[PDB]
Order: sequence, then C-alpha cells, then structure tokens
Amino acid sequence: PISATMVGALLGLGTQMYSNALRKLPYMRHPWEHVVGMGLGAVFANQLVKWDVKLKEDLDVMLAKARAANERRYF
Amino acid sequence: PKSQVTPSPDRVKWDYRGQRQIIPLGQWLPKVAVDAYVAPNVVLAGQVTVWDGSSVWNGAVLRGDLNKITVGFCSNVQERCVVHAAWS
Ligand SMILES: CCCCCCCCCCC(CCCCCCCCCC)(CO[C@H]1O[C@@H](CO)[C@H](O[C@@H]2O[C@@H](CO)[C@H](O)[C@@H](O)[C@@H]2O)[C@@H](O)[C@@H]1O)CO[C@H]1O[C@@H](CO)[C@H](O[C@@H]2O[C@@H](CO)[C@H](O)[C@@H](O)[C@@H]2O)[C@@H](O)[C@H]1O
Ligand SMILES: CCCCCCCCCCCCCCCCCCCC(=O)O[C@H](COC(=O)CCCCCCCCCCCCCC)COP(=O)(O)OCCN
Repeated sequence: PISATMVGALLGLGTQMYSNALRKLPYMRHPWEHVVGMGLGAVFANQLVKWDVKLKEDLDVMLAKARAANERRYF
Repeated sequence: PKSQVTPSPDRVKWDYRGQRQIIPLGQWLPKVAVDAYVAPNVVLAGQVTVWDGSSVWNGAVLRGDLNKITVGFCSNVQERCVVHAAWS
C-alpha cells in the first residue's frame, strides 16, 4: 500500500526539486541534498502519523471528560 | 622612425590557465544569469549583462569596457560575434 515512508520520501524529493526549480537551477543540482530531503520527508511523515494517532487519542479522552461534565447537569 | 623594440623577458608565452572567460574591469563585473549558457571560449569584458534564457556561443567577444552591453531574455549571440559599445 501507500505507507508514510514512501509518501514522505516523494514529498522530500519533490520539495528539493521544487526549490531547485524556483532558483532557475537544474532539478538534480546537488544529489546529496536530494537524498537528505527524501530522508527528512520520510521522517516527517512518520512523525506526523505517530503524532496524529496520539492527538486523536487525547481528543477522545478530552471529549469523554467534557461529556461526563455535561451529563452531571441532569442530577 | 624607430624600427626598434625591446622584448620583455618576463612575458608569458603560454598561460596554463588559458584565457579567463569573465574579465572584470575595476568594479565592473560581468553578470551572467544561472539559466544563461555562455560557451567556455567566450570572453566577457567590462560591464556585460546576460539575462535568463540567453546564450552566447563559441568565439564571441562581448567587450563592455566603454559602455554597457545587455543581452535580453531568450536572445542569443551566435558563433564568433563581436559585440562592442562606444562612448556615444
Ligand atoms: C499530503 C499527502 C497526502 C497523502 C495521504 C493519502 C495517501 C494515503 C497514506 C496515508 C497514511 C500516511 C499519511 C501521509 C502524511 C502526509 C505527509 C506529510 C508531509 C511529509 C513530508 C496515513 O493514513 C492512515 O493513518 C491512520 C492513522 O494511523 C488513520 O486511520 C485512522 O486512525 C485512527 C486514529 O487513531 C482513526 O480513529 C480511525 O478512524 C482510522 O483507523 C488514517 O489517517 C489513515 O487510515 C498511510 O498510513 C501510514 O501510517 C500508518 C497507518 O496508520 C502505518 O504505520 C502504522 O504505525 C502505527 C500508527 O502510529 C501503528 O501501530 C502501526 O500498526 C501501523 O503500521 C504506516 O505504515 C502507513 O500505512
Ligand atoms: C509541510 C508540507 C510538506 C512539505 C514537504 C516537507 C518535506 C520535508 C522537508 C524536506 C526539506 C528538504 C531540504 C533538503 C536539505 C537542504 C538543506 C540545505 C540548506 C543548507 O545547506 O544551509 C544553507 C541555507 O539554509 C537553509 O536553506 C535553511 C532554510 C530553512 C527555512 C525554514 C527554517 C525553518 C522555519 C520553520 C518552518 C517554516 C515555517 C513553518 C510554520 C545553505 O546555504 P547556501 O549554500 O544555499 O547559500 C546561502 C543561502 N542562505
């Protein structure tokens, strides 16, 4: 399937080539920073997914607390 | 009438560096865009501006020592073309 690692790598390579294009430079100007961008994109995508899961868990807990607080009105 | 010359013993008969393509004259430095292609044989002297998409081909000399020389967007100067500027 489409994992966070591959989409992150594609986004990193794309943003490196996009930065190179915006400066009128060749797309594959410095290959090493293309590799660095792929790695950073993969890392950022994985961290984003890991943070999203925890964020949803925290939101669920906080909504449970809010609903519990609201339910006390009927007593 | 003289008919007499004095050869210099420090004159260089072979420059291992070759001819330098960009020749700044004092504070005038030729400006070449990163998108522009300038052939390695080209000589750019003085205030010469080469813009995006422009191209200068083999053997061309662009001496902007006297007045400014400008090459526009996607405009090309082909092989062995001498572009020079006068005071007026
Ligand atoms: C802009 C590009 C558009 C691309 C998106 C569409 C393409 C589809 C890919 C979307 C994608 C990557 C997101 C890319 C981020 C973009 C990069 C940002 C910039 C980077 C430069 C996330 O997509 C999935 O992520 C899930 C969250 O986990 C969510 O499911 C919801 O979650 C619940 C909440 O708790 C909801 O309650 C519930 O309703 C849903 O179940 C959904 O978001 C979705 O199903 C692919 O999934 C990837 O993440 C996880 C799977 O989860 C995989 O690893 C996991 O790790 C542990 C979990 O940490 C798990 O323990 C582990 O078992 C698992 O292996 C990865 O291997 C990979 O599969
Ligand atoms: C989010 C949607 C998804 C987007 C895709 C994300 C993908 C993950 C990120 C991929 C990034 C790829 C980058 C590859 C590495 C190249 C970095 C090399 C930079 C470098 O060598 O340092 C000098 C410049 O520093 C720099 O250029 C550093 C610039 C940093 C700018 C932003 C700094 C952080 C600001 C906080 C985030 C932005 C705001 C967000 C709210 C270079 O110097 P030189 O040789 O070029 O010459 C002098 C120019 N100065």
